[PDB]
Amino acid sequence: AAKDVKFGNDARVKMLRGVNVLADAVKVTLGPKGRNVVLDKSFGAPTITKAGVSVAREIELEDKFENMGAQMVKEVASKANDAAGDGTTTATVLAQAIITEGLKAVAAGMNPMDLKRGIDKAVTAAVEELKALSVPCSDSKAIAQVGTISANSDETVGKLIAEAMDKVGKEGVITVEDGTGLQDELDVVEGMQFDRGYLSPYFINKPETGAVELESPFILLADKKISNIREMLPVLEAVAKAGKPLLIIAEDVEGEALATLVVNTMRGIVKVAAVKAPGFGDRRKAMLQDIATLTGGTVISEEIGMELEKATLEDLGQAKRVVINKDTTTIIDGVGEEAAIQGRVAQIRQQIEEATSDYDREKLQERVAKLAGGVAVIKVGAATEVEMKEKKARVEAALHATRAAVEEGVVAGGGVALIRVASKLADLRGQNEDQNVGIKVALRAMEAPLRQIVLNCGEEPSVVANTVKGGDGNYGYNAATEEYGNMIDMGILDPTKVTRSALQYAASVAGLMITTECMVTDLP
Amino acid sequence: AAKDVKFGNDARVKMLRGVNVLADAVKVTLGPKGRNVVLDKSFGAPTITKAGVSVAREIELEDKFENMGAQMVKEVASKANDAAGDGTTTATVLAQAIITEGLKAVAAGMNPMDLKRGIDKAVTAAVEELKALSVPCSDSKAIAQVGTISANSDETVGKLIAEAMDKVGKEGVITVEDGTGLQDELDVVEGMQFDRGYLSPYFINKPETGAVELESPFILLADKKISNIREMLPVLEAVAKAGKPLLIIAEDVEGEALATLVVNTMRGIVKVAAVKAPGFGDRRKAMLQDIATLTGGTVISEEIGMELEKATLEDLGQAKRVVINKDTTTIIDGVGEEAAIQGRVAQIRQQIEEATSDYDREKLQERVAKLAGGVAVIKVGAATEVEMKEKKARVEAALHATRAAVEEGVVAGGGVALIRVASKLADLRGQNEDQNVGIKVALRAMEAPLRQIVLNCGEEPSVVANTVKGGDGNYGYNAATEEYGNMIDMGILDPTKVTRSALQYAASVAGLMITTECMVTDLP
Amino acid sequence: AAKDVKFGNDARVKMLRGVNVLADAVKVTLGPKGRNVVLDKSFGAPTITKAGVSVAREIELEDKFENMGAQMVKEVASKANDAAGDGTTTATVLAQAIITEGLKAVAAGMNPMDLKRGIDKAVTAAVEELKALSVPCSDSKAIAQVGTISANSDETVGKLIAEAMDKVGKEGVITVEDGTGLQDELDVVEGMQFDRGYLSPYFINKPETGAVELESPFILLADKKISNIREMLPVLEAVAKAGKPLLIIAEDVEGEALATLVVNTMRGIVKVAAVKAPGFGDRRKAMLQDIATLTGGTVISEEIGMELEKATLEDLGQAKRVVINKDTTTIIDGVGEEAAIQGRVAQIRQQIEEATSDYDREKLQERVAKLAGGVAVIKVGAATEVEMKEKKARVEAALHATRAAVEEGVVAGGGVALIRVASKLADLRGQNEDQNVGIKVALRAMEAPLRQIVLNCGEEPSVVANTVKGGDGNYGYNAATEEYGNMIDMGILDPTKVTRSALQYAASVAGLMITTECMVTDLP
Ligand SMILES: Nc1ncnc2c1ncn2[C@@H]1O[C@H](COP(=O)(O)OP(=O)(O)OP(=O)(O)O)[C@@H](O)[C@H]1O
Ligand SMILES: Nc1ncnc2c1ncn2[C@@H]1O[C@H](COP(=O)(O)OP(=O)(O)OP(=O)(O)O)[C@@H](O)[C@H]1O
Ligand SMILES: Nc1ncnc2c1ncn2[C@@H]1O[C@H](COP(=O)(O)OP(=O)(O)OP(=O)(O)O)[C@@H](O)[C@H]1O
Ligand SMILES: [K+]
Ligand SMILES: [K+]
Ligand SMILES: [K+]
Ligand SMILES: [Mg+2]
Ligand SMILES: [Mg+2]
Ligand SMILES: [Mg+2]
Repeated sequence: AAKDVKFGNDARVKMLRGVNVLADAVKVTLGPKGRNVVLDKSFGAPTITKAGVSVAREIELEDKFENMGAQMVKEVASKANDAAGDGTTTATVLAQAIITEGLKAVAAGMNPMDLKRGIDKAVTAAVEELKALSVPCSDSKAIAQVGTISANSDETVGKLIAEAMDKVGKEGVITVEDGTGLQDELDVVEGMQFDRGYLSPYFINKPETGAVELESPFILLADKKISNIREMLPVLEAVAKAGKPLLIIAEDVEGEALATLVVNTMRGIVKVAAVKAPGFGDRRKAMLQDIATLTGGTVISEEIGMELEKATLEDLGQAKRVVINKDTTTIIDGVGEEAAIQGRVAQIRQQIEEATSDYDREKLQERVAKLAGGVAVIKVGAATEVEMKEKKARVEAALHATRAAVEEGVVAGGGVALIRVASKLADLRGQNEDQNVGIKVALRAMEAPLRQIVLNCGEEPSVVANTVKGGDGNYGYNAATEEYGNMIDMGILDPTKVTRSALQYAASVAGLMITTECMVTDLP
Repeated sequence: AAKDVKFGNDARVKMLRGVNVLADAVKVTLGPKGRNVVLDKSFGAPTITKAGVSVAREIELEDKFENMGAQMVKEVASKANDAAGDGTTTATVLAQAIITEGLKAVAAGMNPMDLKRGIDKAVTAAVEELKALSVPCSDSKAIAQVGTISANSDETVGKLIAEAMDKVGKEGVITVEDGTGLQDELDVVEGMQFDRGYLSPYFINKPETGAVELESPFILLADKKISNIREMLPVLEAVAKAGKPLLIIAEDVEGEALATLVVNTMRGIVKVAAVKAPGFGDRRKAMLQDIATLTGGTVISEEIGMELEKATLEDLGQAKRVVINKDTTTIIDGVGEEAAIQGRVAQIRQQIEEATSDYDREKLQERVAKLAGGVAVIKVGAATEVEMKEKKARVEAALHATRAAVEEGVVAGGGVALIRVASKLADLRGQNEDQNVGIKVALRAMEAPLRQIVLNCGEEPSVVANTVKGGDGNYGYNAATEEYGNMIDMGILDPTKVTRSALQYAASVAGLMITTECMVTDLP
Repeated sequence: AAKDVKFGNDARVKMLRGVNVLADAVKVTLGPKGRNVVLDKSFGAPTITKAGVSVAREIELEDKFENMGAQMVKEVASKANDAAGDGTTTATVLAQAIITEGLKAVAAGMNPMDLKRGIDKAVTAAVEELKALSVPCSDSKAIAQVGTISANSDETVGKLIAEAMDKVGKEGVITVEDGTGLQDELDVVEGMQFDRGYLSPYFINKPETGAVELESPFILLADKKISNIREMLPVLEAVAKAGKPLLIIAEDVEGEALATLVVNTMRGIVKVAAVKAPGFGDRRKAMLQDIATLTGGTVISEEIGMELEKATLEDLGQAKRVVINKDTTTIIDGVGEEAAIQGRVAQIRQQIEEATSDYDREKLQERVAKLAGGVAVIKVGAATEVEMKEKKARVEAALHATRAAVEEGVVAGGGVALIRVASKLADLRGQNEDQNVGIKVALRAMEAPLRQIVLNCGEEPSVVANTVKGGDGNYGYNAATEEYGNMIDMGILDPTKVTRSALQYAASVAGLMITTECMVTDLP
């Protein structure tokens, strides 16, 4: 299509206009006294949210140039969210400050590229300063605090994530779903448990419900399917010579073998249950090995010379109790020694260097949690669907925030961190005057979060800013109680990772964005 | 469709106007104090770039005639990019100048054709003068400098390309992709390395991680599948008489074969590994020939008289050491003679210089880089996707600029080269006055790059130009430090190839373009 | 659709207007001081050309009637190009002159049909007169000159096609393609070359690229395909006793025989190559006989009593050198005596004197050209694609022009020839006054070319016309050097064929066009 082209001040003003539309559209959700946004959707009912990224994503402008600007600044929120999962609004505001002040510096006639350079320098130094200021977050109290703040000061979330991480372990895997009831409910699975229930409902035990429990059970593992039942002679007879109940694991077992199983179990000669393999292809075997080590038995595999026939009482695994229900399989206690299990945890460390980032991390934490650890599922309660969506979003985000807080530590919230590191980099300089101006632009922009929060609280931002800048250390302004004090002692802490990320991303996009001298877009 | 037609000055003015829209759209991106351009995209987010070609490709006008002009001059930047990969803007500016003064001369009533002739002669002579002026750049310092300048004065890129070219070789193959982290990372793989790791991790060697190393290994390769292993009697038994370890390569190997193999390695009679085929269909074979020749053995194929049974140790390949892990396989040094690998690099150089033009180059260069000349892969680091695209693009262009610099040498940047060869061609004449005017058009137009740079720096161009012409040799104006001096000592070098290419292309298209007397297009 | 109809002076004026649009659009490209035209293209970048036909083809008008006229006059340029390949503008201008002067005569109230009659007669006499004035063009100099003039006075092209025809032969085949490099490059293939490359790329020789050359090669030729390979005992045995390499030509060769063949070449016991039959049905056999005659061997044929098995070294052919590549097969020197070729060429001469006169003439002449008359491929060098297109086009046209010059001879350029034959037909009369007006219309129109060229040079056309008519013989006006003189001695030569063609076509189409009294077209 024929293109519309614009140059210089015209284009820059246009862009800035679009950017500011997006920014103003996002900013209303910042701070403890922030406000929500409703997004219409072509299909169903609209969405209410406080999460900046969503509103940014929904934003699109009619004026092609304004559209361009907004569509470029959206990447701030998007990348921020994709990276850490919180503080996206902060990032956006930073971006706006850098872009505005930057363009102002360009209007003085200064070299844009050098401005970008200065900004980049300042931001790098700031990142190092943050990495230094970062304080480790280990106690359940602090974690509760981060979770609370990331959920917009809702301590329910704090205590919830607290109980979760406390029970599973500080690194263990936690997931969250839409709840059934109105109140938040936490489900926790301890020890070895996985999907796929029993095959034949014909099996029953001492309790009801169809779930089968076994006393001092024996475990077998196989790679292939089975069809013959006479072929199970060397094993079954042995078990028939022991009297002890048996458990079998493979991808499947056909109707006739299961029939034999049901008949022999019903006549009461031996109690046996059968359950399909957990995963697919390589993964199911990779898990079968660890299950074997946990039980104490040895894996049998058709892909190796060892056949289904050759089966010994040492190849069989051992446990104290096993329970299998309709959908899930559960092992209570494997006789595998603590040294063996610990060694398994050792060998697991090798499996980390194959990311495949969060997919490898999720599968790895999944298989690891089936050891001494555990799995936590948070079911978020709400009255109506909108409440459900927003609440779940906030809870997820809170989880990500606590995770990042554990990973890279925390710094004093209320955006006082940026003020502190700027005030520390006050003496930072560049290779020439314009670059110095760039440095000053970045630093000046670093005050933006706090003052924006204060603006959203209906209080004079310049004043609060200056009064906070006048202080030292973790001195900051608590917006909820409208009083100054030590932010950490008041429990307002932002994960270092999210702040660092915000600053970096915003600095990148804005730094490039202020280097525009020409724009080409489609003609209307 | 019914056509609109225009003659003479009307058409020419229209054309010039279109050309000038494109030209101005490109021109803003020239020089160290140059500025960037934003291109809207029909699909996703907009693009920031400094690449003249990109903006040129994106340009299209509403007035059919202006459009004709612009769409004709875009080919300059395009052909320039396809040829050298840098200096496209320079070519564009040259074209604009030539077109303007040319059209002025035509409006003076001079014969356009003779103008073309004069321009062409002047340009040829200029090219000869440049190839004469060309100064070779072999050393790491200078290469670092040209790579640096092509990357808009970013010495990170220069030093990076330097380390690359140093490790792989000045002619060896280098590739570059978008990185994962924020900082640039360089990986270099020496010898033979490619995808597809082992299938069964059950067999292992001295190291951990599952990776297996072999001592003076023997290599096998097959085109089709297999099922029997007893049919491999004549080879395996022979190896059992040799003791040397074996490797197998095919599309895959079946379960029972894997069983026999794993058992045989576990019992410790012979250590052997098997890996799936690298490519697909013809490609995997085309590479299999190369691996066979590198090892020294001969390819076995079912489509030829040689069967799966018939296998000897002369067709079988040999190497000194091989390491294979989960996903990739690596051979360091094949015992295949240097004559074999050399003959093969010859043959591959032959097979690339035929296939055309774009689709083939990636797979073919992939096949080329896998020999004794290692392959270096540069991972470009960036904060956000936009920065990634622009930085990566600039890096590729810079790589091309350095390669072209190696191929044809360098001359003093700042476009002073053109000024100098112009000052040298002062006594050049033609067969008549009009051709002299053409020559003069070329010569005067050759000042355009430098003066344009100075103009972009916000300095008076005529003055700087005259002060540079007043000097001699590599005397030029460094715009970054805003000071005159020896361009070479300042590290401002333009590859001769890019300069020559620019001038020639611009000369062709403009030379033709100024001979227009009629234009025909569709009706609006 | 409902029709718009127009009569008499209205219609004629409309028609004339359209005609003049096309005419004015074309005339600008006439002469050495001619100018170019730009044609927009729906897909990619526009085309620059001097070729009248292209411009004529692109023209189309909105007014249905004007459109009608132009669309009728396009046929002149089209047929002219299909016939000779040059002089199309000349034809067009003649057409315009005839149409205008004619329409004036019709508006005088004279009988249009009689005008047609007169024009036709005058033109007939003129063509005969041209046949008389026609001077043979045999020497390399004259040919070069014609090539130069047809290439818009560029002696590079003249000398190039001259060298082409000189190396290849006055009867041999010459082709032209887009070059790879920047300079014009001539490739010449000596001795028999045709389609169909190798079958299996598996076999290779001393050179690379996959193309195989043979040393003092031996050739066999067959009519049918094969499936068995052992039955070729009498052949293979011979080569197995001789060691000399073999070449085979047949309809095809199946998979297993080709497999044995390639394996046979790989083990290195016998060097052999295989290539598909040249033509189809009658042509493949008819030429296979010729290959047999040139090599010295005898054709083997299944359709004749001699079997594939019974084959002796007397039936088998021999050659000096053979090179066969991916698509083409080439034999350098057949051992067949010089006398042998002549007799076959004789029989072909007998096959020429038959009915079917077109397609057969082409097949027969190619087949005749397949002997000592070498093949030339001209690779046209240029910097960019537009230059490439225009230059290649001009080169083809020049080639056709020289071919025609050789075929039917040459006459003095500058359009002085037409003036001469007009002045000769001054005393020509018809059957009535209106027809006299017709012949006079033709004659007056015949001055148009010269007058138009001078008009394009910007000098008074009437004066130069009169000064040239005032002279005698080949005295004419050279526009390039702006001086009068003997045109033949000045190297301005026009093929008689192209001029004759121009006059004839224009006379036909215009002659018909001026007899219009009604026009019927669609309603807008
Ligand atoms: N009670 C409080 N007093 C002072 N500052 C607070 C308080 N609660 C939160 N903040 C500050 O507000 C910021 C969080 O704002 P908000 O939760 O509205 O958006 P965000 O988390 O920055 O981004 P996202 O849109 O991803 O949620 C934090 O940086 C925090 O320091
Ligand atoms: N610091 C400097 N001082 C003087 N001249 C410079 C400096 N940096 C670059 N140049 C000149 O600028 C030119 C390169 O400009 P730039 O990299 O902006 O675009 P380009 O490479 O010409 O075109 P493109 O990159 O779009 O293909 C070089 O010819 C070089 O001589
Ligand atoms: N230097 C010259 N002096 C005089 N007449 C010339 C000269 N050059 C060419 N001509 C005349 O111009 C005619 C050819 O013109 P031109 O090559 O411009 O177009 P064309 O061949 O008529 O048609 P086309 O556009 O198809 O090439 C020839 O008949 C020749 O006599
Ligand atoms: K928020
Ligand atoms: K550039
Ligand atoms: K022409
Ligand atoms: Mg939040
Ligand atoms: Mg550059
Ligand atoms: Mg011509």
